[PDB]
Amino acid sequence: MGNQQCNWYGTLYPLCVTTTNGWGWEDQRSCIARSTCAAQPAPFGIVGSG
Repeated sequence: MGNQQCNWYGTLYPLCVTTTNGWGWEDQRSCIARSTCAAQPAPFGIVGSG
C-alpha cells in the first residue's frame, strides 16, 4: 500500500489526497489535504508506521 497520514501537531488525521487542495472529509471522518496533512513541519507530517 502507500497511504499517508497527518501527524496533526500531535493528533492524527487521514490524508485527503483528493481534497489535497485544502481540508477535506473522507473515510467517514475528517481528512487533511496531502501537504496540509504531512507537508506540514515537524512533528507534523505523514504518519502511518505500523
